[PDB]
Amino acid sequence: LQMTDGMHIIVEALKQNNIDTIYGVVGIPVTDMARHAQAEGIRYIGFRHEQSAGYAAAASGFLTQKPGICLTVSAPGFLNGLTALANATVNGFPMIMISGSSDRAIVDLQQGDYEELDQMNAAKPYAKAAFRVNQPQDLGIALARAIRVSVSGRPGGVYLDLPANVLAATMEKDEALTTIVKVENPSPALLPCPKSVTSAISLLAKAERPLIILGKGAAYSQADEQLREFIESAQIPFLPMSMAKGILEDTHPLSAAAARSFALANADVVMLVGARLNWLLAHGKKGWAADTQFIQLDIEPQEIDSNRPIAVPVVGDIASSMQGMLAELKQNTFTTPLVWRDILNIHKQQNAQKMHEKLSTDTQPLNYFNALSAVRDVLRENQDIYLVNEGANTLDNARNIIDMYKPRRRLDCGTWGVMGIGMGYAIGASVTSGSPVVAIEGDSAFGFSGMEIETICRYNLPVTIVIFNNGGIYRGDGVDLSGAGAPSPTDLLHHARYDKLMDAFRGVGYNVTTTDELRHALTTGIQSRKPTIINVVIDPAAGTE
Amino acid sequence: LQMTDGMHIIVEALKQNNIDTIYGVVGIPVTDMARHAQAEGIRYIGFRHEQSAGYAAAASGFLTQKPGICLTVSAPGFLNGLTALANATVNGFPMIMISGSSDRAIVDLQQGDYEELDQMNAAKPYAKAAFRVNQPQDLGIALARAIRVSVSGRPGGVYLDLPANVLAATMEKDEALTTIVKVENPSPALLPCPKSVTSAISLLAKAERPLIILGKGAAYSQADEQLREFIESAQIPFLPMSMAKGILEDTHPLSAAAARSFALANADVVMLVGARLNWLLAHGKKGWAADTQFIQLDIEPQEIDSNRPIAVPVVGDIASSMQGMLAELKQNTFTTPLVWRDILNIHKQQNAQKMHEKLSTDTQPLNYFNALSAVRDVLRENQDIYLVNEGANTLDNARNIIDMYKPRRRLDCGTWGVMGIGMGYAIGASVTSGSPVVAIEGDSAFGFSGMEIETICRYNLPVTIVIFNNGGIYRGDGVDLSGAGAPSPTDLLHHARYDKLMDAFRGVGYNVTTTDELRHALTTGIQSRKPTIINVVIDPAAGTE
Amino acid sequence: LQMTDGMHIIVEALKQNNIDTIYGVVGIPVTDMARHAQAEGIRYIGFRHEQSAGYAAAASGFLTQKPGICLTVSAPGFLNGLTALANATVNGFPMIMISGSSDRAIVDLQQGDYEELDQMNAAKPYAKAAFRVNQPQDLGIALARAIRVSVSGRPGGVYLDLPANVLAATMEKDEALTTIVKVENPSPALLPCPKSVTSAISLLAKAERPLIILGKGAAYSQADEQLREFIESAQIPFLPMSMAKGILEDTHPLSAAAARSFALANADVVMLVGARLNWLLAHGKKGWAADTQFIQLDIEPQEIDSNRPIAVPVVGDIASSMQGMLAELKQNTFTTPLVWRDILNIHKQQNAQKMHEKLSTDTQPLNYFNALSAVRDVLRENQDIYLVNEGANTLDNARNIIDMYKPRRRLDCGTWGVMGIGMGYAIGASVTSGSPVVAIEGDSAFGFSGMEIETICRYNLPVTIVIFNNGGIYRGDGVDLSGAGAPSPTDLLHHARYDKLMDAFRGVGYNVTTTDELRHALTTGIQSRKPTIINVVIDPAAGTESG
Ligand SMILES: Cc1ncc(C[n+]2csc(CCOP(=O)(O)OP(=O)(O)O)c2C)c(N)n1
Ligand SMILES: Cc1ncc(C[n+]2csc(CCOP(=O)(O)OP(=O)(O)O)c2C)c(N)n1
Ligand SMILES: Cc1ncc(C[n+]2csc(CCOP(=O)(O)OP(=O)(O)O)c2C)c(N)n1
Ligand SMILES: [Mg+2]
Ligand SMILES: [Mg+2]
Ligand SMILES: [Mg+2]
Repeated sequence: LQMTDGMHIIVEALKQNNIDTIYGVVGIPVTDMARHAQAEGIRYIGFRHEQSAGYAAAASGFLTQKPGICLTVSAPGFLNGLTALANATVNGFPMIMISGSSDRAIVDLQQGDYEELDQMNAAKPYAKAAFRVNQPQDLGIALARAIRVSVSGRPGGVYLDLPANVLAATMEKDEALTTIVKVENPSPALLPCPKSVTSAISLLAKAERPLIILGKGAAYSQADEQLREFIESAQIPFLPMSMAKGILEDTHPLSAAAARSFALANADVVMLVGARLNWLLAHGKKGWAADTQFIQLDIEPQEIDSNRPIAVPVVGDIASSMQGMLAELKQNTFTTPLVWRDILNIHKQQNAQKMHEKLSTDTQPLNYFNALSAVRDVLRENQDIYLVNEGANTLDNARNIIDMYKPRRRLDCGTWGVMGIGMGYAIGASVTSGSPVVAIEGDSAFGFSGMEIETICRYNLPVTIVIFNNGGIYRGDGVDLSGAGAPSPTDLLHHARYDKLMDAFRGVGYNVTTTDELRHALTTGIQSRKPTIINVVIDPAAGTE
Repeated sequence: LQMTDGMHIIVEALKQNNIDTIYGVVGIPVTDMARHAQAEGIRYIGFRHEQSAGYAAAASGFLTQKPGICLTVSAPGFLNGLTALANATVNGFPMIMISGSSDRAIVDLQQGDYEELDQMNAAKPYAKAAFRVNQPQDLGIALARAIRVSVSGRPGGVYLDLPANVLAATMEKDEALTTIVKVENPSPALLPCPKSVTSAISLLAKAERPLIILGKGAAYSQADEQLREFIESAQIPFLPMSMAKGILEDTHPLSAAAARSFALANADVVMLVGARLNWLLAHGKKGWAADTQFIQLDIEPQEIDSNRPIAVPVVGDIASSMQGMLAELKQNTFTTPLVWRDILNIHKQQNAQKMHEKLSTDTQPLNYFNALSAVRDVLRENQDIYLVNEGANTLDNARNIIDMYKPRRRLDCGTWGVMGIGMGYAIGASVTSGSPVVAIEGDSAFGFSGMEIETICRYNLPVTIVIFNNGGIYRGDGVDLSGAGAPSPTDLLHHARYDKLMDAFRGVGYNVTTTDELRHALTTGIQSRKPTIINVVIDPAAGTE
Repeated sequence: LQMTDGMHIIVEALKQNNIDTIYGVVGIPVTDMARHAQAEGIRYIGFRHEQSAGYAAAASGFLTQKPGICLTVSAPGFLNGLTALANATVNGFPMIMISGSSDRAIVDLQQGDYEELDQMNAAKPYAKAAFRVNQPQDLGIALARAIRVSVSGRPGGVYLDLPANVLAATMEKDEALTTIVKVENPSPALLPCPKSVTSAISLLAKAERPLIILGKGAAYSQADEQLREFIESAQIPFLPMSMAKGILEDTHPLSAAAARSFALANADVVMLVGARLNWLLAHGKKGWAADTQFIQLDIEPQEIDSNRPIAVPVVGDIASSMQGMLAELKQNTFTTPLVWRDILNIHKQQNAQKMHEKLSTDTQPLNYFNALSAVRDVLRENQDIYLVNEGANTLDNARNIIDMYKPRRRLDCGTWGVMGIGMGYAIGASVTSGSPVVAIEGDSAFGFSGMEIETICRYNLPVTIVIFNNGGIYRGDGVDLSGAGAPSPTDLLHHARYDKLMDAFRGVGYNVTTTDELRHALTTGIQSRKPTIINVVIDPAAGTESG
């Protein structure tokens, strides 16, 4: 009798389901598991804080449609991981957080166990599902569920709880192998009702001023060719939400991004593609026509009529829907009014002109617009990068200024406006892709995951971090209104040199005060493939609050 | 009619309740509140991550018996703060986390608000209470409750939710002033049943081998003189739990710490003073006599019989209890058997001898024992510091080796074994005391709150950070068992120089490889009162897992 | 080697802790547990629905200060009992609900087990603590905690989860006996700050118009003699809340009940004794002087400053605080001003006279006032009874009109205004005391637990149920506003005869349309000690609608 244990079973389950990376922080009881997973050919990436590890996991699920794996220990590590699990769920990114937990009997009586918490029920409100495995023969089915749940419907976080004892529990090795489940097709296609598809084309054909909105669901769907084809056939102006930038290149002629306010105020029929009417679209109220009619393509029927009533729900998975939308268009082709495209273009150009003047006008110190014009100069010549971006002014201005050329290349604060996602998204993106990453970081944003620069160095990841050091949150020029001369609630240290942090870890730092310095430092950064911080001196007074 | 708003009301409530510091991270909707609080003479301390701010708040409540105040924004900031609120509750440290929340009507319908979450119900499982204020006329009563709840019973975290709209809501300034509540005596004395006090002395008088255990509740109580007096009158050997070190100096003759295992294995009557029989005392099972009888002084009746049956519960607040224990002793004095004190001392000395040999034996590279012998050399000559300590080996060895001379001077990982508490406890301790802090940090532990070094610099706090750089979690010598040469799950960067991090922020760094270097670097550190990192090179193989 | 199992251990643990009654409803996996508990001398009371079993447990807790035991099966049984656990925690009544649950491994993975629900987490929001026991050797200590938690602080419900596997799990009998825990003094006395006590007496001694308020915390504490001596010594007028009626008799010359709103509107110093400034006291807001100063005796510091700022908190158990208050009074005596007592008495008199016209005036049909005057005349002669009461007009009028003479004899809708406590309360009160119970029930109220009349007949309990049948919720005279002639939302069947329900179970029914018939039926009911229903024909227009 050859015998095995839960730890070995779970690692084998992960292997057969083609998990090739784990993002984590170890400690009791999970160290041996991570060692063995690595032993078994799984890439283990160890972080300085579990939050970043969970952010890396979610980033990777967003890029692949395969759930990223976050590994943590019991209560204090689990809780740090839980904050990233929550954010994955909110954003619709698939991931599974696997955490050690303590002794079920002790925790159930609340006697004060090591790292005691009911982790399973603690995760429930933040996860699509929360599963706990008490028997090693159930590990494989439990992972099967975790995988399916994480990628079906609107994708999200799943919590898988592994009590210390299930990892130690033994079974016959042969029988164990029969309990392992390899999931085929974890999220099947769900096709819309044909009649809703035909109503959708019909209402679009009757539209005087149609607009398509592409959200993260559109991006996640990988239906890039189908979307382009639909948009181009009917010449329908579209707006990309932040992380849908690049499905079609941002400089595409049908992009209404440069006159977004005007487009939303005037469109008479709006077609949401995996985009919620949440605060990011002002709930379809402020800045919109009183009378807009909506078509909505969403995988999740519970999202329909969440905010404004939806004339044409088109419920099913987005690729499937666009397949059928395409076929129905071919049977009943139309072209969007030229006058609409034309009035759009009029606004687009006035706005690009005003932008251009801000972008080409040099200043000392640098502001957000000339600084980002410099970044854009370099990124135009380096189109195969991933862009991670977080902050306030640093976020809004980079979103508007940096164009994306390819789909699923932008990672940012997201639906909850989280400061802290940059390092982890940077690591998840580069581990997943093997490509360089540029992280354009506000200086407050940066400090929420800063220590992860050590991890970037430890794994020799090609990430260049560009910090917009304006000396604080929004602006660097706050004053202590007491007359006591203390830093104001929004000030960070006057003239901090973030590029130096890298000295500690044998990585590259540049300090940049001008666009020419910035251009050089950022080009070298990317082309070197070395971990790098670029500290960018930004006028403390360039930001708005 | 002079009019005021919720923001102004809440700041005034905080002022009248003698809140003089707020630890926080701002953003929407709380920036204006922090600015005004600072305007009104409240010291605002702004962090890089809310977790550290909440740790600072809890540290300050532990030292003062006054709840520390943690201020955050809505969902993503609230969630980061929640992880420190949870830890305060677990440890029995008073604090109030005040967070902005969004629009109640939008969140209640789950329509996708800005930073949407039911923060109130999210905090419930981690807090003594969670309150939400919808009317500005209720702000003062709500803060009154927050304060009382946080400090009564076993102290803990309280969540106070302030929707964006209550901060904007206006009322007549004069009437507003009548709605503000100044709490007098937030936690009244609770005196034990006289009969339980007399049973307690009685069972102690009959004891052959009595032992007292002092927990964090004993420490928090500030009953230092009463405890010393009781222990010395009856000559009762005591053990200090980690953060009760220093109530009586650690070198006190009645301290059984150097033969802790023996003391617990043999004591026949154990008197718990604000110490739980949780995992930290192995639940009163493994390493204890089959037949130990317990006396327990605890403020919380729900803690009695949690683990082992308790012969003599003494329920009431600890100062009150020790008052009555003292009076009853005087009426019925006894002395602990000399033979017990003597056998204890026999073990104590054998153990101090073995320790001494590890401590005085020089090595290259340094190990935990000679390194800490060096720290202890410096701390003997600098007794007015606060000691923050976290890690694994760094934690266990510093606990055993560094003596405390005064009460409530040690801050560490605590009941949940949290890596990440060091910077925040360091900042909370120095802001609260005005004294220097020495943080003895494992290198994994450090990276959970590292970025807070900027904050230490921004406020020019006298904190010296001593990092035990063994190159990883527990040990620095892990190997990738795949044969791929990747860092093992436990390795951090080979030879990272954490002292350099300080360059970024205009603070002091030392690298130390020997005890003489360490001694010099640490003395200068403290006496300079400058923010400092000491990177200490530790044999990667000195630790145990 | 003699073996035992979890089921045997928990029963022994109950026995050693002096549990002598369990209220429940059996089924998988607890039927054998109940059988064996009964075999071991524990009295088993089985119900038609678990919520009444849970209501009976919490009544038994309030009466005795020993947690009542409610037993249920898994998910659907559990959830019914949980509604009653909720009510106990809200009212401050100690009880423990012990529920069987299913297989931990299956429920943890949400595979659709038999009766699947994480019952422990389900109970958490409604209970002082929720515990779950996985190992048989942990059963005794789990019960010890449940007991201590249920009775310490402000008492409340505790949930104790017994997975089917733990009940069947075996261990050696001798080793098993060593893991049983007998709790001595589960709620220790907690003594107030003596400074609080001296400040309280001094504020009372400065008051021009002091008022004591007795809450159900005062009734639960069992400090009847200390509260009475304190009140009578300084001659402080007192208001009893509903379930505090009778600590001192309601006819006591110092009761301000007959002038409640005057008393609250005009007192300058008010001493709350286990009484919360919650909605039953209008939060200390509406109907109170603008600057009332409060002294508050409560065991729970969390309750202080909940609503109004409290001038003098006196935190500790009510018996110990009253012991300190009396000793401080004896050192520093004072007598409430005669003028305040005399002016209260003038208002009590105006109100008492208004109430007397209503009570004494005959009507056909009967109304609440003359019907209850007849009930009061009967109850004055039977001061050993327990009074259960619920409904709306039926509750408020009985509460004002039926005087209590002894403490802890009145049981009602309580803090959450629950309809459906009536039969549970009647059963727990009679089983607990051995005494007759009279339940004065609104007809809508009764229907929430009416099938428990079979339980009452099964155990031959001395319960007389008097239903004020006005044909509806508040009133029986509603009309369908659409014109279709359907019953209105507040109507119940016109002229239902609830007295006839008892023929199913060999109980006694009376139907009564007059005060003389009511008086006779109710007297015969009480004396008979037989399960009885009295259907009282009340005017459908007599009631007012709350809101
Ligand atoms: C975890 C978290 N904490 C706090 C906030 C509130 N918040 C919004 S923006 C921001 C930082 C803004 O400054 P910065 O990143 O430096 O960019 P800048 O505006 O200065 O370019 C913060 C802390 C948040 N969104 N997330
Ligand atoms: C937030 C959190 N994450 C993970 C753990 C698990 N854990 C225990 S010790 C430890 C770090 C141990 O190494 P280190 O701090 O460097 O001290 P050393 O043993 O090397 O001296 C970790 C991550 C924890 N307790 N808390
Ligand atoms: C469990 C529950 N359901 C509903 C209510 C709402 N409610 C208040 S009083 C009442 C019944 C009133 O009628 P009745 O009991 O017949 O008294 P009457 O006023 O007619 O004498 C109800 C159902 C409640 N309080 N509890
Ligand atoms: Mg900034
Ligand atoms: Mg280390
Ligand atoms: Mg009725």
